[PDB]
Amino acid sequence: IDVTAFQWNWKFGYQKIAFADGSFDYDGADPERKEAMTSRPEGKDEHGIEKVGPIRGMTPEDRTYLNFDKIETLGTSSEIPVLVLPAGKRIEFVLNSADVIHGF
Amino acid sequence: QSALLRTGKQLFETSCVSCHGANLQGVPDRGPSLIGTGEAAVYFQVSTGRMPAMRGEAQAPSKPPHFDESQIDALGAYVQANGGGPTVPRDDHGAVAQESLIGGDVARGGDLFRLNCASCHNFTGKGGALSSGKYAPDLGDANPAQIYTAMLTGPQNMPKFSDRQLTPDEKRDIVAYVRESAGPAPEGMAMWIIGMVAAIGVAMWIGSRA
Ligand SMILES: CC(C)=CCC/C(C)=C/CC/C(C)=C/CC/C(C)=C/CC/C(C)=C\CC/C(C)=C/CC/C(C)=C/CC/C(C)=C/CC/C(C)=C/CC1=C(C)C(=O)c2ccccc2C1=O
Ligand code: HEC
Ligand code: HEC
Repeated sequence: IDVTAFQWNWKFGYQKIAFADGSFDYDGADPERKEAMTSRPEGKDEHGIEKVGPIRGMTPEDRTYLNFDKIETLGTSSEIPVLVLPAGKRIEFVLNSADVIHGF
Repeated sequence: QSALLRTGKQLFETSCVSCHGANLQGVPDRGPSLIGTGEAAVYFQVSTGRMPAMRGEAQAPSKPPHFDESQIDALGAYVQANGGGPTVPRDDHGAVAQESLIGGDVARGGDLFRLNCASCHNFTGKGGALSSGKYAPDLGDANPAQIYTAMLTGPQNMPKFSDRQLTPDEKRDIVAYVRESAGPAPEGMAMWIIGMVAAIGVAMWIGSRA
């Protein structure tokens, strides 16, 4: 379960399912992950700066760490999210946050 | 409508066949193909803030629109008849809907905003800065149709949200958040410090305490 925790609600992605007994040939969505590499050829200056980006060549607002999935159980302010899990199985949670540190 | 496609071709032939040649086919390294972009994407540029800039640039200014509302519709119907794609939300009369696109939820109209789109912008709706020479604009100017069309026809470096990704309902709610959200004093103090402390300290220097 891809547990994204954004500002004041949750989203569960179901990144992958593979039952040991044998079932659920399911996977997540590799697309939708768009970086924010500000690798413009030139900035405000005339030449030379060729700024790549603040940190590791990327701007702080990147959200490449956030992983997305096909089945998203987004929680609205008026609809509490309900992550449904199979009983008896090993459930991994891949935790991430969109905006701010918080807890799960 | 026959007239809307006809007018669209005449206005298209005189503005963007330089970057989208002939029937909405993109000019390589000047502009993209306009096949599949549809009326709402055309709504998101000439009707919305980001009218395309003739000088090539990472981002464009929401420069003043170069086409009027009937013209924006004629230009749009040309690219929806040529291409086939998203259409701008319209009211019962047939005008581009703005008030109808105001979502009932602002609480969830907001929660949607923070997970989806708040980050490139501001929680306030103020701009954010982005990729190469790319910024996320302040969404204060945008009317509600503008708001729905940035999401349905993802502009440039702005993630595209399909009606399936964000439902027509939520897009209205999103509009509701990103719209509901949208001498003597220094001179006298400068005297009383700089000038008057200077004068008084000078007097204390010249004069004598006693
Ligand atoms: C004031 C007084 C001695 C009255 C005597 C009692 C009496 C007869 C009262 C009857 C009249 C009544 C009804 C009075 C009540 C209110 C009143 C005073 C009304 C009249 C106002 C008037 C015409 C004259 C008052 C002028 C006066 C004595 C002001 C204080 C001056 C002094 C001792 C200043 C301290 C010296 C000094 C180093 C000053 C510079 C340091 C700083 C920053 C001081 C604070 C400061 C000041 C003092 C500013 O004036 C000022 C103005 C604009 C922006 C900022 C400031 C500011 O930060
Ligand atoms: C250089 C001059 C230039 C002119 C004039 C111009 N465009 Fe563009 N257009 C561009 C460039 C460059 C982009 C890429 C930026 C973007 O994707 O938003 C673009 C983007 C678009 C898009 C969004 C494509 C997408 O899906 O991302 C549409 C729709 C569009 N133009 C239509 C028009 C219409 C309609 C007119 C005029 C009546 C017009 N353009 C005038 C260059 C131009
Ligand atoms: C990086 C992620 C990103 C997401 C997600 C995103 N935007 Fe944007 N947005 C941008 C960037 C970058 C632009 C500049 C492209 C343009 O304006 O043509 C932009 C363009 C706009 C404009 C252009 C009109 C104006 O005001 O100048 C509006 C309005 C807008 N976005 C609002 C939204 C709303 C409302 C959502 C979702 C409910 C959203 N955006 C989703 C980054 C994003």
